[PDB]
Amino acid sequence: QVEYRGTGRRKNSVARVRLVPGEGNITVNNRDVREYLPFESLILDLNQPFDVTETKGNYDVLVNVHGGGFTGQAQAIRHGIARALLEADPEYRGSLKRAGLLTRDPRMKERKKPGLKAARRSPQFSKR
Amino acid sequence: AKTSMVAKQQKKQKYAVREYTRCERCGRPHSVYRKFKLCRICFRELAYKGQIPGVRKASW
Amino acid sequence: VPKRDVLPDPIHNSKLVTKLINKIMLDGKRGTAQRILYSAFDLVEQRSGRDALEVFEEAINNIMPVLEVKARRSNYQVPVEVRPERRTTLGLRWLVNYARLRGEKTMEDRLANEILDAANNTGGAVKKREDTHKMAEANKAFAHYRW
Amino acid sequence: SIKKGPFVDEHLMKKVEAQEGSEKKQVIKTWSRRSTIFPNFIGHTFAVYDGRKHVPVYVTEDMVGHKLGEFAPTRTFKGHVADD
Amino acid sequence: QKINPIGLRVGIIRDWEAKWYAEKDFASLLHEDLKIRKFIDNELKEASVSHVEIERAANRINIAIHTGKPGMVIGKGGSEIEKLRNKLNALTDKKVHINVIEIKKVDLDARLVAENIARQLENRASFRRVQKQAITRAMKLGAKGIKTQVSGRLGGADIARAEQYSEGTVPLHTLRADIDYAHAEADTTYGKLGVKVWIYRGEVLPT
Amino acid sequence: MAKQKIRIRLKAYDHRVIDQSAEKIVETAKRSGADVSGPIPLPTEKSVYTIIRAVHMYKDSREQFEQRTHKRLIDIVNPTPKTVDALMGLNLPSGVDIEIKL
RNA sequence: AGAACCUUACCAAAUCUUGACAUCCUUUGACAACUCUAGAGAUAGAGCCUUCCCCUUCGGGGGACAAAGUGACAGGUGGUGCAUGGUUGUCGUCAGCUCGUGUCGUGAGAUGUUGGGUUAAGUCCCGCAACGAGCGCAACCCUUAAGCUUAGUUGCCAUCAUUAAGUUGGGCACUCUAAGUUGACUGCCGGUGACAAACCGGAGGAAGGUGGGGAUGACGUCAAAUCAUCAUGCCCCUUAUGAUUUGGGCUACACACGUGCUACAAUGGACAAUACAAAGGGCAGCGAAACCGCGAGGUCAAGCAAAUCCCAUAAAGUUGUUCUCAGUUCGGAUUGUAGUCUGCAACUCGACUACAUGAAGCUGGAAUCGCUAGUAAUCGUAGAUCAGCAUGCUACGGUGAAUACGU
Repeated sequence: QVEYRGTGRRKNSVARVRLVPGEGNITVNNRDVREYLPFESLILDLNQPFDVTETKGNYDVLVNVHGGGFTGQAQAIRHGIARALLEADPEYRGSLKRAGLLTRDPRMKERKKPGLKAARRSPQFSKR
Repeated sequence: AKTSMVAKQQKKQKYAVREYTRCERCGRPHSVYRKFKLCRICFRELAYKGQIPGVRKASW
Repeated sequence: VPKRDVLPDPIHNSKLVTKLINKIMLDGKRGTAQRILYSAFDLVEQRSGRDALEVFEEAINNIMPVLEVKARRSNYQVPVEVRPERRTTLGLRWLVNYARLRGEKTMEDRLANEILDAANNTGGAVKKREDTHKMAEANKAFAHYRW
Repeated sequence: SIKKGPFVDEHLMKKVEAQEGSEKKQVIKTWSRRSTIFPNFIGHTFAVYDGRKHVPVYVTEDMVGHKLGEFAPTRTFKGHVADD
Repeated sequence: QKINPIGLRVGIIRDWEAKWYAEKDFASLLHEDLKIRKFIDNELKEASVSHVEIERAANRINIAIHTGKPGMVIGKGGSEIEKLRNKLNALTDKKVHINVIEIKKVDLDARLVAENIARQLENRASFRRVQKQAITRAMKLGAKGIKTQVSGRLGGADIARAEQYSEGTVPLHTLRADIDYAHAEADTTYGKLGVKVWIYRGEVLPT
Repeated sequence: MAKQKIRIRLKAYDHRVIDQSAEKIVETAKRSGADVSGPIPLPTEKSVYTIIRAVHMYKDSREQFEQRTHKRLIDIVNPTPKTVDALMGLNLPSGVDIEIKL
């Protein structure tokens, strides 16, 4: 067969996408998506790239991912999805870029500076 | 006074640790690093002279 | 200054829930709020048999203020029509505030009671709407020839 | 808090051994910080140097929960005007 | 309020005045260098050196003092530097190859000028004329602008003050400057007199 | 993995000096041999030292330092007393931290 | 950015006098350690030996020793930060502040820097007896947001074979790692706008109007702080305002305030199972497995100068059971007991575990603080300092929204 591979980066995490057309089924790290996301019922947001792009679908997916919390990496899949769907055909880019899902976010945490401490709280003043 | 404590931290001691690590030039014992054995202000100031390998730029 | 909405929360398929859950998540724990909101929305369907959509929509309809006041300057206060975004924000805000003030021991039953009693055009959220609509649109005399 | 063992000042030992084999004394000069009371320390009048003047304290049998470490505090009224 | 540009330009537009193998044991070699940095005053006092560079290989020491008067330090025909090595290894306890090095545009440097101005301030010379003639000579030598500040009780007088006569451009908040900052101190009968000379002599990289 | 090899590790505090030294050593190594391994980078450990811009009070105005440390790895296969000299002969400039091994 | 001692300046006592210590002369000497005694130690009282080592032709020269004489002296955390150098805060990253040539005005001054438009910005355009320049905002630098080339070990396993395992054969496609560049600069278009500045929208792109952040803090103000880092003028002390040691003390206790931590619980309590980080540190340091112990910890010894091994299970979180509104299996304060580690000694004053008690406290008044998106709220982690001791600091990651109508 044929396989399309594009990376996904978000929130100090890394995604190695393996996209192969099919009936549609994902097993992240040889483990199903429901077996990897707490709780969670937000995988339909991960299916939005399949709902607006390649309507309705679907393609089988295998992925290996490590680093960062579950939200940042469960959201890193979509940019690899978009890259692979653009690699498949440039037609899908017009529907992708009007909604995003390809532009990898450039926003992460910030350093820390005097005023913050063990918890991310600013200091007070001397009243009275 | 500081002058006799240069000898105090130099002479032998009754047992293992009645010592404290102070800077060789600056007499201030507080806020010193074992990697260099220089105090707070002296090592900051020598960093600006560009003598000790490494940097002061920060912003990291 | 814009809003930066949140789009999908197909649990259950709806949009107001998506904005609602983001208020109950005290100290940034979204799963607990999602679970309890789901349990409460299944409960409100269980007792007094109906669909969650009808009860929720008509409940937030009975508790959404349409006129509201704002102060400025002696002491005067201009009644002002509320934007739909701020309308729903205030509705959900006061709904959750009075669900907290209800004070029940259950994960879900307090919210079910709140929304289903609002479905009867009664309740503390309805009380807040009535109080605001009584103080407002009764003193619209002075600041009506203004913004 | 030592399970390694007791830690009686050897110096106090050397003096008290001769002090105890023959007739004891009712006054003793020492520093008594690196030691403690043990069964063989009974019947003496040691003096922990509180810092200003060492005060002789007579050894009793019943001080097992208490020890030689300290009996005459340096705070010494109080430091405060009021009381406990 | 302000900081020293040599502390900000470093790592980018200039290497460090000392170099050695970067083993994690820093105290031994750093305080060996400290002894050199102390003892070099005994050559600064008469030669008015600029700054010493110290490379340090495995088994050797190779240093270089930036001075404008080698004669004083090199001896007639080498009569001094070998004796410098003899009195150096007595505390270094390691071999060394001292290599005197000359600076180009000898009297344009900062530390030489600062030391000079402190010097004629030692023997009760007026502050205005010294700095004016210094800055005029520096502008003769070719540069885009220099600054000179003096501090303390000027003219041996009442409570301290601070003055400056700056000319030309002296970019400070920029980052490609490679400006030679320096500093000096001066005592005649009262307190101490410090100076803060500044120069700016073109944009250039070490690479 | 078993094989004939020579492995070296490089340390310096300037990326330009360390990579130029690595380049010249690779040149000499493949000059008197072949199949040399390139200047493989390494996560280049850093340092940090928090210090207060102050003399007597005001810890609020803190300021930071670091000591960046480049590390480099080169491997050589099929040794010879020629690559031995190519390693132990030329390391200049002497800010770099070389340790010859096998 | 580590007060048992030490640190510590102060207190009590015992002690010292070229002194604890630094240079100099004479005088010598290579330099000492372990024991006996006194002593809380300091110190000594003795054994004993530290023993001309580099250069010697009998001397010597010499790094280094030596005790005494010993005069310069040393020494002072002794005063003055209102004499100072230097250094550091604040106004405040506020956008301003000035100088040269000319002109006007008897002059002080103005003039530019004024006026319109415009900007986060004295940023820019136009006009104007002002024209130029400097310091400053900008950027110049570091980091982060994307791609490409270079190079593949300790990193990775996509094609495979195998394995507890990327552990090994291989692989460098991918990720990653660090060097260099590419990229975002009103850059292009349309409209507005004195055609200009500039503004608005759109495309493109990973990233459009200094992208996000950091470093940087103008002339100067607060006679701001520091003579206790240091240096230093002037003044003061010296058989003591200096010096050594032991113990005490910086930690007291009717209370006031600040800062923060933990609770006053059903988004919760306890137990069980279970997935997901980054950064940093480690040589005589990291302590793997195993065994022992309820436990703090103990034996053990592999590996480890570091992409290799360790710290190090990440935690919150998810699946379950139970608890069912009480001062509650809430809270975990106080006390006693039994133990663990460091240090010689945890008694005034170390930390930790188990058992025993289970306090106030059921969201807080007047008043008040912080915060415009990865922020707050919230959860953990590591480091520094460190014989042992951090609710503090620095740093790292996890999770993570509400609203900003408008001046």
